[PDB]
Amino acid sequence: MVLLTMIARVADGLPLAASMQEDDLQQYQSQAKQLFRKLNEQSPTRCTLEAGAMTFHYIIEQGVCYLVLCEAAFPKKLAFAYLEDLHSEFDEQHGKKVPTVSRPYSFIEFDTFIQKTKKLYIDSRIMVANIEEVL
Amino acid sequence: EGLRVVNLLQERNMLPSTPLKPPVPNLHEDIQKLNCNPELFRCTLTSIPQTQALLNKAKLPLGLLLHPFKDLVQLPVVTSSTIVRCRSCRTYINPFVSFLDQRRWKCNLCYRVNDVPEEEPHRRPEVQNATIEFMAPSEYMLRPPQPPVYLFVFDVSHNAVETGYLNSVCQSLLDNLDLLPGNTRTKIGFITFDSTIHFYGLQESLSQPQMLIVSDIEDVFIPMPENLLVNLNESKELVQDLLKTLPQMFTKTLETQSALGPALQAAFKLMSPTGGRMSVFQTQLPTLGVGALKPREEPNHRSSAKMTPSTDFYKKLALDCSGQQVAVDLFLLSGQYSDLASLGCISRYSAGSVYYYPSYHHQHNPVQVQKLQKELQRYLTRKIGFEAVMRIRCTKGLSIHTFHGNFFVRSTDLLSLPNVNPDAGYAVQMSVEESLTDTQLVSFQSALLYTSSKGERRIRVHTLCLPVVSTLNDVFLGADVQAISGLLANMAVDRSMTASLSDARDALVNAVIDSLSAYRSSVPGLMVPFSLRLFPLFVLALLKQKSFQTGTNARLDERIFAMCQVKNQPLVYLMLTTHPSLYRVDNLSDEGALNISDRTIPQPPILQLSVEKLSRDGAFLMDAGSVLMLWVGKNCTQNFLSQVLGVQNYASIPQPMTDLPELDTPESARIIAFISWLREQRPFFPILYVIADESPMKANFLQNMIEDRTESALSYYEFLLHIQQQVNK
Amino acid sequence: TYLEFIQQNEERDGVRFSWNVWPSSRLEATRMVVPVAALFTPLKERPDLPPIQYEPVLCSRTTCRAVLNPLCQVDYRAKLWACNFCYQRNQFPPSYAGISELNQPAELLPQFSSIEYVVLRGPQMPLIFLYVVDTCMEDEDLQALKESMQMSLSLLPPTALVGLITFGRMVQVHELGCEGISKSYVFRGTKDLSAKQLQEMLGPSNRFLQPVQKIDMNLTDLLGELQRDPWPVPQGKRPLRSSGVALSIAVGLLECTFPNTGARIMMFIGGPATQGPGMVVGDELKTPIRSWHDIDKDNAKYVKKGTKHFEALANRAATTGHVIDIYACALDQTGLLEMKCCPNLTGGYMVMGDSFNTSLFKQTFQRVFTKDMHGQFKMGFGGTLEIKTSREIKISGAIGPCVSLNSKGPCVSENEIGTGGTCQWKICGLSPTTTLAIYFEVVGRGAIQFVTQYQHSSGQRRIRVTTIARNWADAQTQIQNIAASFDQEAAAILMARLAIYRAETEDVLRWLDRQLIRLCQKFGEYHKDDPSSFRFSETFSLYPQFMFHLRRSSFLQVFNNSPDESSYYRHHFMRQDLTQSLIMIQPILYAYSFSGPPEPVLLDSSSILADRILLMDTFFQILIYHGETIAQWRKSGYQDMPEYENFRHLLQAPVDDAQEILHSRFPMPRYIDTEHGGSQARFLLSKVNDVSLQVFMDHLKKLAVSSA
Ligand SMILES: [Zn+2]
Repeated sequence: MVLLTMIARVADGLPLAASMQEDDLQQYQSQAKQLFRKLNEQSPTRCTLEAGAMTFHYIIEQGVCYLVLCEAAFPKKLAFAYLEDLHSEFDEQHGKKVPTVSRPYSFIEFDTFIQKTKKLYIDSRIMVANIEEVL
Repeated sequence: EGLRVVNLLQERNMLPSTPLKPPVPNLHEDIQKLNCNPELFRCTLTSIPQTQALLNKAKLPLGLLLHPFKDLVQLPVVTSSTIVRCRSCRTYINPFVSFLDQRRWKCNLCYRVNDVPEEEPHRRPEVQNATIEFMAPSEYMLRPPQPPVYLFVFDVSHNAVETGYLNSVCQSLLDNLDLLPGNTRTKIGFITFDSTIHFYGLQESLSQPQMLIVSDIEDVFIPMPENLLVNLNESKELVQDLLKTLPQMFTKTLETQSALGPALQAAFKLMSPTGGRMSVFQTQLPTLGVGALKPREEPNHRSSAKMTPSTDFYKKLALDCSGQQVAVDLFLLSGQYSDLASLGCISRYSAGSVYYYPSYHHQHNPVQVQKLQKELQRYLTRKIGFEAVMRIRCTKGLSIHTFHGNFFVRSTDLLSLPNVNPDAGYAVQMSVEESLTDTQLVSFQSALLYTSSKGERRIRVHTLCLPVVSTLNDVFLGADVQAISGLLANMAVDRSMTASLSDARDALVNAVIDSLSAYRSSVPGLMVPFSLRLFPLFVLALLKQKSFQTGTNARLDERIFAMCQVKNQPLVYLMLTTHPSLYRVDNLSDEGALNISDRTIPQPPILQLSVEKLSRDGAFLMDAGSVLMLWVGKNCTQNFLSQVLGVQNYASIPQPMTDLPELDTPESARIIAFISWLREQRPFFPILYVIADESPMKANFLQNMIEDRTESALSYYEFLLHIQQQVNK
Repeated sequence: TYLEFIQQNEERDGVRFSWNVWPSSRLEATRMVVPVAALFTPLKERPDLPPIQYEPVLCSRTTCRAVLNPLCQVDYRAKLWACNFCYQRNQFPPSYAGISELNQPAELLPQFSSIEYVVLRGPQMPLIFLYVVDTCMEDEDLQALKESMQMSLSLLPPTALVGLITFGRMVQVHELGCEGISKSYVFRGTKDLSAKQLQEMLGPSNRFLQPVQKIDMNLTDLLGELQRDPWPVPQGKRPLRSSGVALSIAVGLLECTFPNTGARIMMFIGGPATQGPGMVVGDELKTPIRSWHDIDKDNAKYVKKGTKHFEALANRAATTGHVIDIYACALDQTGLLEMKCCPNLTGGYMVMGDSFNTSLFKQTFQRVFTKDMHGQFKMGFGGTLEIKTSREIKISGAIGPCVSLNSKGPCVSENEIGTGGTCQWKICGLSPTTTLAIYFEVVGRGAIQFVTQYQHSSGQRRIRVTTIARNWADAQTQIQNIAASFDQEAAAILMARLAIYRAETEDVLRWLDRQLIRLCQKFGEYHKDDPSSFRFSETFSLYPQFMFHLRRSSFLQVFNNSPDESSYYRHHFMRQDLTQSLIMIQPILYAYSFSGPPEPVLLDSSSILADRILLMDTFFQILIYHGETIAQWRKSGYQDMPEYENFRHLLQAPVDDAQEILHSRFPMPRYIDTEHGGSQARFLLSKVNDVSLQVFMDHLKKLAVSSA
């Protein structure tokens, strides 16, 4: 039940905003960028992928993909409620500038909202497939 | 100009009156106009020798000196959707490639022909500028762009509290909080330490900051998951309150031991997840915990050349910081020996830098107080790049074999730079692995990949092009005397740590001997080519500098810090330090640069560093790069005293005079303009002190008159006499 | 009247023996079914005895050194007295040179057989209160706890020293009043520390323990700003709570700052210890906390290793002379089974509720700080009990909140019971109800002297001295005089103390029955093999009933209770006087009806009438039961009608009587309003009624009239 959040433009897989904290990250960050590459206009718009002890969750809205990674025991109900919180905020703030940017991480400053929202879910107080297939 | 030959024994006045200009490579007109600015990138030999045999015969070192992140006036920023690189050696397309098929270009480093992508191709900005900055694509990042993270680590022991440094440092942080590089993602943190380690939590819900003490020195940890590194934008009020309270919390401290090692270990743990810049202020020998260092007895003028670290704790720790993109800057404000030879490793291998303020005291040392103030101003406001790497490429046949500067050399010669800062210099030594019989031009490309304080991956590229020559004379004609002196100094510093100070001083002398002897065996007095007429002078200046001087009373940490500057500083400020510029300033007038609008700046001639060039009748300004000393003669005119200094006689010149007044006299306007124009040539605001009288005991002014003999070192004339005896032995 | 004798001697001396006439031969001493033992209340309150301000006066035979007392033979002519314990003759000290017959010292009057001296020779040390607060709990619970601690801060004496320790994952020791910054020392709750280590890591008052009158404003603001443990709690996990290391740091702190002086370590926990030494349960929510059923099938891998850690702490504190209180409120079990030794060895309090946000806890916590007629706390610290006996009497041991000083002498018996092998005990904390059980052994007029030295809440050092004497049995009628002196209530509790102590330091019921049957044969009346002929005298007739309820009680039938509830009940029973102890064993039951005033009734199903209100006092619980008819009449609404102001008197008669005892009692009893068919009527039904008392008695009579 932990973290890895990434927001990417579905078309070319351009990264838009992300947030990661360690104290590995390299293997699952790669798998994430694989997903962004594969995803296109025919892909399921809400999905959950199984990576052994870990589990990817994503939704796709307005050509933008909101992806999260956590231990397989993290409540799938909450993983999607966390993505809706981000999408509504992100689409309200930059939804209309998304299709024009060309630099990677042109919205790093969305970092802040990601982590204040993230902490309201990693504190207790659709489709399913095996990620190895999709890749 | 000239391809003339000079007899150093009959000239003795070879130093010009105007600033030394770097040589111009012997290139075609259109190639040279595109070449890289020599302030950013320059070579010891502007004419590369064709073979290793020819380089060996000249007995001169081949190498580059670079200032890659220097502040620029104008920088072309290509944001191209694609970055054009060579398919073989990954060299960036650069102004010195060879377009042939107009849709195919030949690499000037690996000679492979490439395909120009559908994206007048020689009019593209990447081919018109030797210096350019690219936006890096997604593949050029291991992770999302890190935010700027600044962590300040303060010694608060009893000795530290006595120096009073905390008051000025917290005041500078207050004044410059809005000027710290970064956007809304910036994070800031604070740690103090004595026998224990003190974290500070900052929360808007709590009435005051909270000091969290870790006393288990052998097993440090982070006491709080959040609010130790806080968002500066959100928590500006809480940071400002803390900076006002910190200098007052430890007034009555009786802690006398400092656990620097454990404090840095906790500071590492705190910064490990993000990386960033770690500023460490330490005032004494570390004596408690891991990283403890033993006391040592300082040498005196009597001991001979009989340097290296006493432990590897700080080097290992610095290597771990490098892996996490953490750079450590060390501010040593010590009154006694502190074993900087071991403490400096924290900054050498983490791409930081060390700042030294010997015998700092808020009341007793006004000069060091103002020096730290001005250096902190630059430190906190200059641009900064995070989690950076540098690669240096040269044409096939040339091979870099030694790196100099603050970084970590990864495998395949990737230079790891946790932080890159615009005041850092580097050097590289190369050899000719394969004969350059094929080409007539060779190229050098440095490329700096870094994350800006705004969160954008950028690549800064510089490209330099030089010609290949095949005769001893052509090698000598292209020699850059200053860059040779810079590289030799970097080499002698390594020789000191690897062998001894004696060996380093010998290899420096032998560089002059072997070079001029080689020149002589290929043409009575001491005959040198025009381009090396200052070679023995600058080398003698090297040997009397605080890094290599012998029979002086220099303390251990002084010599170490002088070497750390050689390794880290750009070429220009090494030349200003080793051989300061000496002007007469009591009689300035109107041969100046009247060009800059309403200001007329005098341009007095540069004097050679001898007491024979002084005069008890006048006043003399010495530009030493980081500081400006104004020596007033005892018999100075009454016009200069009243109209410039604001004093009626020599005796009423205040003992520490921290600057000149600004009086309503034209003589005042001239010297203020001349001094103004000097510090505008640099970002590190140099302090002027006019106190160098003949009686304040602050006349180390004379330690810089490198041409005169002392009781333990030769004069410039003796030196030439010794070279000549060795040359035709 | 033997009853008037028993009653008056508890009022004056605060003691009650199982036998008031002692065996005068070796042949009767060995053959005593219930041992000669004393329920002794060293600090019992009474109608204002004058505190005597002088050094007590002692037997000069170095071995003896008893205190001058009414049993001593005096000679106001020769200025001499004769020690009644060793017959040594003593000269009167200079300040007594003027005593006369008409006027004689207080300690010689029989009225002052129990007497208190104040010793004023040195400067008095301040009291020390160390709050040890858990922060892993809900906001409503943590907020309520913070207000309770602030309220208690405004009752402490101005000179007392206070400290604050908070914990969760880590342990924070707060350095109070630093100004402009609040600081504390942080430790991993993952490893333990000694007092020496802790002393070096940290560096009359300290920086960590400061006088209230200087620190209180800062402490109130600190306690007001205390927040939840900042570490997040992942899904399906318990919070990491380092109770054992926090307690070992609180103990270690006081041990290296103020050893051998009165101090109160008050620990407030809102859940079990899930980390470090002293761990009680793992952090996986799916794994329940251990039950008695889990204990018996060896499915409790934390009990024994966790119990060992807190026993080490209890002895460390009790050796140093400090007191540990455990205030534990949570919806689940908290680890009282493993921590019980801390407030048991010391004289510390043990309070247990569902939440800190109830009237139950808030009122219980402030009774702790009840003051007397001078504004002074009803607590005492560093109590040292020393017992001196005639050469014919030996001490087997004590059972109660105390630790042995391991002092040897001729009074110590070889047959040791409870904390034995000593004539001196330490009691780090005592209140006016603290009751020890001292078990004796005979190896007219036997005498025993109780000497209790303790630090008063005012700082004064005090000595309380009780001297009693009981008749040696006349040899002509040894068993007849002895059987007339039996105190069945006192002996029931004294035997009950022996049984709980063997169960909590492991069949016990078999010992209880052999002794009951033996007591029937020696002192009952019967024809052999005729069960209907058995009768007890008025002196012994209630003892079988007290034994029937004790052997079915939750003190001995631990199942159907959580291990923490078993330790909580046993904690308060090993400390209580006789009156409250009997109520615990046998709840008292009152009936309320229109047909007469409130009357006591039997603890039997036959007292549950449909038109009657019962009020049952369980000590732990005050229960009000409305029978089926009264429940309907009250579900109907008759109470509001002005016609039925008699139905209001009836419905509020037990409520009024409850309020009175629902104040005096320190562990404020849980209050229960139920009726027929209600879910909480179960508490009445399990205490009421082998299967019953009638069957139990018949089996006892069959075994009494049969073989010895
Ligand atoms: Zn190439």
